[PDB]
Amino acid sequence: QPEPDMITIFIGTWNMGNAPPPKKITSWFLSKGQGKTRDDSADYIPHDIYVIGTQEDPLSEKEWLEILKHSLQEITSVTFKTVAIHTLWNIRIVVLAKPEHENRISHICTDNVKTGIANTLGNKGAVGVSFMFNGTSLGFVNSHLTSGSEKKLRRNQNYMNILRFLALGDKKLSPFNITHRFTHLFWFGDLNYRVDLPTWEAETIIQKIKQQQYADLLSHDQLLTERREQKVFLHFEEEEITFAPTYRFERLTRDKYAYTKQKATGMKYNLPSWCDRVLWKSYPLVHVVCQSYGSTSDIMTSDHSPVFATFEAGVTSQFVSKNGPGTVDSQGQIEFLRCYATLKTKSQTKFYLEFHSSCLESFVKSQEGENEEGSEGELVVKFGETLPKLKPIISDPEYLLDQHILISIKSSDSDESYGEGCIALRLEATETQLPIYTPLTHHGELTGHFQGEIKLQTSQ
Ligand SMILES: CC(=O)N1CCN(c2ccc(Cl)cc2)CC1
Repeated sequence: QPEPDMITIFIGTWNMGNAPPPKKITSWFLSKGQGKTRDDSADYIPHDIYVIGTQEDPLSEKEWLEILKHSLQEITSVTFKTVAIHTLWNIRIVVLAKPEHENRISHICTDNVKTGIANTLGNKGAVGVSFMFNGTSLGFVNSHLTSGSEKKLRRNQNYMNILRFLALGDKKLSPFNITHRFTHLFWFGDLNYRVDLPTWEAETIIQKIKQQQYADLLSHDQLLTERREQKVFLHFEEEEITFAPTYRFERLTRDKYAYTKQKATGMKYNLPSWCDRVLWKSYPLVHVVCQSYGSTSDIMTSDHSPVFATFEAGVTSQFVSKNGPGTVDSQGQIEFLRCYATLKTKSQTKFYLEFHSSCLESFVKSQEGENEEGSEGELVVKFGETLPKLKPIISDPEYLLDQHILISIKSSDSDESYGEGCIALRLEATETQLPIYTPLTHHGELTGHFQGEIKLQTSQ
C-alpha cells in the first residue's frame, strides 16, 4: 500500500450558542450551504482528517463524540478513529481520522491557553492539537476570542497570547512558537471580528446581505483590515469569503439577523459579522489548496451558522535510508553564502543563528555575525560565508528537496531569539548558488529579514 503524497482535511468551526445541535448536521461535514461548497459527486468520499472546533459547546465530550462519529458514519460508511479531544470551558477541538491512518499518526499533543486577566479571565481562549502524519507535522488551533465590535485590539492581544503560550509540536524547536512548528497550521474558531460600520447602517447591511453583495461589507471586516495593517495573523492565508455573515441570527430560522441592543447583549449592537473563520499557514512551497469555504444554511440551533473549510495538503513519507536516520549521509550538504539578517531592534548585542530541521541530527549554532549599520537606521548582521555546512541525515533528493530549515537569530548576551523564519529546500537547482529569503518574526510580529544564497548538494 503506497504512502499518500496528498491528504484532505476538513476544518469545522461552530459557536453552538450553549444549545444542543439539531438531529442532522451532515450538511456541515459535506461543505453544503453558502460560499465555496464541495461538489455533490464527492459526498461519499471521506476526508482523511476531520478537525471540529466548537465554542459555547454545552455538550459533554462523550455526547459530542457520539454525534460526530455517527454523522460521519452516516455520510461515508466509515467509523472514524478519535485522534484527540481537548476542552477548555466551552471551547472544544475534536480530531477524527480514517482508520487506515491510525499507524501514520504519532506525537499527538493537546494544549489550551486562557486569555484575559481577572475580569477578562474566565471564558475566552484556545484549544489545540498537533501530531505527525508520516513525515508531515500538522497543528490545529480553535480559538474563541474577545466579543464586541469595539474590542478588535483585545482580539489581536488574545491572538498573540495564544501563539506565544500554546505548547504544541516538537518542544526541541524551543525558539519557535506554533507559527513555525508545523508543515501546515490551521487556525479557526469564533475569532469575533466584526463588520465595522455605523449602527444606523444595520438595515442597509441586511439589505446588502439579502442581495449577496458582500464587497462593501468585507471592506469593513475587522479581521481583513487588521491583517492588511499587519496587526494580526501575519503570514496567514484565508480563502475569499463568498457566504453571508454567520452572526448574529435569530435561532430556529436563518431569515433574520438579531442585531439590536438588548440586556442580554450588555446593551451592545451585534451588526451582521463574519465572526467564524478558518485561516492557515503552511511552510513555503508546500502544496495546500482550499477546496471549500462556506457556511451551512440548515443548522439553526445557534445564533451562529457553522463554517466549513476543506484543504488538499501535501504530506511526505517517513523516509529511511542505509545511512540516516541514525547517522549523516556524506553525499548531502546545505551551504549558505553572502547571508545577512536585517533586524528592527534598536539594541546593540552580538547575534548568532540557530538552524533547526528534522533533516539534521540536531540543531546547529553558527559563529556570531558582524553587525553593521544599514543606510536607513537598521541593524544588519553579516554572516558572509562564515555559516556552517549543514549535514543532512539523508541525501536522497526525493527526501531533501521536501525539507525546511527553521532559522532563529539569537542574542549572544541573552540567548533570546530576536526573530524566526523558515527556508524551503524545494530549490530550482542543486549544486547551484540560489537566492533564499524569509521574513523574521518574534511573538508573530515582523522583527526583520534573512536573505542570502543557498547551495544544496544531494546524491543526484
Ligand atoms: C500509546 C497510546 O496510547 N496512544 C494514544 C493515541 N494514539 C492514536 C494514534 C492514532 C490515532 Cl488515529 C488515534 C490514536 C497513539 C498513542
